[PDB]
Amino acid sequence: NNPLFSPYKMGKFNLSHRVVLAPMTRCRALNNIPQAALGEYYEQRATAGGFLITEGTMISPTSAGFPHVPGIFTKEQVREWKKIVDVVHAKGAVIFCQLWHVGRASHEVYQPAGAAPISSTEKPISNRWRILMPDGTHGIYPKPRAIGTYEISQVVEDYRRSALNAIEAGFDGIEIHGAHGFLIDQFLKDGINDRTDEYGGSLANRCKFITQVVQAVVSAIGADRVGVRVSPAIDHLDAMDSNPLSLGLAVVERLNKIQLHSGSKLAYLHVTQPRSEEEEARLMRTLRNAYQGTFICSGGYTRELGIEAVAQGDADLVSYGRLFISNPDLVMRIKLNAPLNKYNRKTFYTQDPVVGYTDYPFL
Ligand SMILES: Cc1cc2nc3c(=O)[nH]c(=O)nc-3n(C[C@H](O)[C@H](O)[C@H](O)COP(=O)(O)O)c2cc1C
Ligand SMILES: COCCOC(=O)/C(=N\O)C(C)=O
Repeated sequence: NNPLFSPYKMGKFNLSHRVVLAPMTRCRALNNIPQAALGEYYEQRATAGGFLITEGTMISPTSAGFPHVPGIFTKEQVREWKKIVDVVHAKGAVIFCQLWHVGRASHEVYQPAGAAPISSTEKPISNRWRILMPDGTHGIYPKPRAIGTYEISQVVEDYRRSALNAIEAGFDGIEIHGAHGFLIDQFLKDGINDRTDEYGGSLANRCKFITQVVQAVVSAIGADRVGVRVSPAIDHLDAMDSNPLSLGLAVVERLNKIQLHSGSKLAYLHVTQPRSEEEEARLMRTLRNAYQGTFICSGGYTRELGIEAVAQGDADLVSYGRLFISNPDLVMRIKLNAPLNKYNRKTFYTQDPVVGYTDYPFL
């Protein structure tokens, strides 16, 4: 028996298998409005009782750092998302909307009035990283504006309102993007967070922002409709921590406490790992062992590694990114151990509604 096809109860959601669509920015949501193409794309990948997580979705006009990423902060965005959610639900899938603020990982071209991006810090991402521009070239990350605690509470309210909007659009839940060097990770990581106020310094202070974001969306829509994604050991966009395991465990501690205080469990904790392998595996297993709830692992998984993760108790669910780009029927291919299609990096972030998006073939 393939352990990826044993059913799993993710809170109130009965999943038929453990293969999850990882959240992936694809830049087809032209001018930040969800498009019919997104409906075709997610419908292609939906399975009865399968769990899907959307591309990162803007919570406010200042939250974007990629072209043509969808928002969920306007009524028009909610209206267009509803159409996509309806077609996904008609295939029997569960779908969560990932709420995403990029913080300092942006550019004047993505900001209203060309304003500076916001962050925990005034320090820019270093020169070894470059941002994809709307014309397909790569540009320099600018200096961000470090926000005060009043503005922090406004961003928290943006997460809260976007979570309510996601439920209005029919989403089963939301995922907080707290990974990969974006805004929340810019508070978590001591390689970024140089604050001297109550949001910087100690582990507890660096965890304050993610705790307040999660608390706000839990209060708005319920813990069982909230998943949280973090990546303590991934240093994307200069997001290094001096002790990734300690940071990860501090986050897990706060999530366990939110659950006790709310009297209910989160939908899940979702952790991406970098790709020795043994040290990374032990870090992941330690986070899983410490967290009181459902654990989704992600990052470089294959059919074999996903089977092993569930069989060994290292994870409850396994999310796949790049192979799901090029294999719309990845779930069926994993079930049959069928050959997988190659994915084309060149069309990860282009705008065509078909080419490199919905034209990868089925079996
Ligand atoms: C094109 C692309 C877009 C991605 N966009 C997001 C995103 O919007 N939010 C997020 O949390 N992770 C994003 N990721 C990371 C994936 O969710 C996932 O963790 C990674 O692809 C898993 O590794 P795998 O591709 O080997 O399966 C993206 C990855 C790719 C390749
Ligand atoms: C492909 O990069 C691996 C980690 O994923 C990211 O950093 C990400 N979003 O989290 C985007 C939009 O790419």
